[PDB]
Amino acid sequence: AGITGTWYNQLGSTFIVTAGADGALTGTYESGNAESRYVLTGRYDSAPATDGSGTALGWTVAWKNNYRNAHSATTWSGQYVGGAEARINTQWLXTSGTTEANAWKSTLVGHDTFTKVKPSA
Amino acid sequence: AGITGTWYNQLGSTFIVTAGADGALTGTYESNAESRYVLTGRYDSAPATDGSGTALGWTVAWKNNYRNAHSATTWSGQYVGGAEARINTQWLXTSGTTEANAWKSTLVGHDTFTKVKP
Amino acid sequence: AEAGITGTWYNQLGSTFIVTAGADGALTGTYESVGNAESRYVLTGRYDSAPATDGSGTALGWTVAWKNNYRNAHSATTWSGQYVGGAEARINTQWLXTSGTTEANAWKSTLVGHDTFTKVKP
Amino acid sequence: AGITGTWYNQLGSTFIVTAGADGALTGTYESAVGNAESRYVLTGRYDSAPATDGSGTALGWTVAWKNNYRNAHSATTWSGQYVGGAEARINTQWLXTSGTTEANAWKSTLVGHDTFTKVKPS
Repeated sequence: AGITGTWYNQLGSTFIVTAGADGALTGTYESGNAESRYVLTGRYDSAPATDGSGTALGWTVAWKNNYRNAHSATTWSGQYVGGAEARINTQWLXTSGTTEANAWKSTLVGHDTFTKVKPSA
Repeated sequence: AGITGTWYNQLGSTFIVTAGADGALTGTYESNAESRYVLTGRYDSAPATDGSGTALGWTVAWKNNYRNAHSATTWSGQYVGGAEARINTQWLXTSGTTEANAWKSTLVGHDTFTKVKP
Repeated sequence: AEAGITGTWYNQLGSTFIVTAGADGALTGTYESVGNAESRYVLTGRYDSAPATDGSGTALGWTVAWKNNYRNAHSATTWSGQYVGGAEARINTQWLXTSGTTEANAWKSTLVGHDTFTKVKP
Repeated sequence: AGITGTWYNQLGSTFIVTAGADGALTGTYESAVGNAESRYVLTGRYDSAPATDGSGTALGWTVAWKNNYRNAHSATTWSGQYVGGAEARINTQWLXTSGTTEANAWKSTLVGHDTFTKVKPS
């Protein structure tokens, strides 16, 4: 509950997601041209605690579509926090395909927060 | 592609995955049915053939019909083919927390998977 | 030349740290969760003392081991980040906290997160 | 021995460290990869009174990648623990942040993991 919808991060990328009754996340991630749209899939806790805790979840986008392939994939891990203004707070890992000699620089890390409203600025 | 099949991490877990032609990863992660969980993810279905690995990632939410830890792990990494084939990953586990505890919500670590047991 | 880093920084959760940025690249100071002694710990780290002039941030990092004369949590946090100058100067960081664990519990030894520090006590 | 000594990671970097009585780590880091040549200063902290229940010893340190030869405008922190034994090891995860503009801040930080032994691998 509450997860399905369109979400926007602080840099205005758009995460359109559906949360299925089974725990599945499915949808699209973009930033508005078709060439910038990618499939996403993930999982979320479909029976969260009832004590005030958020709902754990995660998803992946591989950065290949019909138009572009960056040979890389990002995973977001986080929790949905419901209520007045719902947010999803995440930290993410992007791994690029590398040779073994370059594997030490394969993975970037950062954090994104998503709300159902587009950001200002 | 080389990803579909059974993989083992270095600490007794088994990752059973099918890599679909559409770039999907689907499968299960275990350890016994009480210890088994659905996973889903995505991978680069057209990687480079220049010696670079194949990027990928997937998620397990730690709920099944028996147990629920109210947490989810994501793995981000690359498959490296060859005679000693491996999937090398870094992972983040986020637990559901209150706002006050959100600073201790996420563990980070790494896992290497191989096609034969440890 | 002024690095702009020396002084008192606050995150959005209470915590305060007081740092000196030495001419040799050193960061030295204290980190405190209110300001009582039992909440104060030694900080040490390093920063780039000749950053780029193209508008990029100044890379830096520091460590606090969570032991003082009063308490010992058997853990240490590192913050890795960059200072961004201006009227609203900020240090944006990602941090890792590692707790000492047995080998069996080593998978749950390290937490990760992010914090942003400003010069304005919130 | 303990933490003080010369350690090597899996990629052949050399970490020369002294663990002081007061919890200080000091020494030099020499990296086999990246925009890096010769030694760089490191400083950090460690738990100088660890648990006696078989846990490892929490520690962390930072290198800013500027020395008299090269400046990569970046810094790495390592957070981890020392695990004594027959083959003593320091297991860490690390974050490198590069100075970036605001537009590029999303790609400022790499993450990885290093394990160090007192014996050098090939």
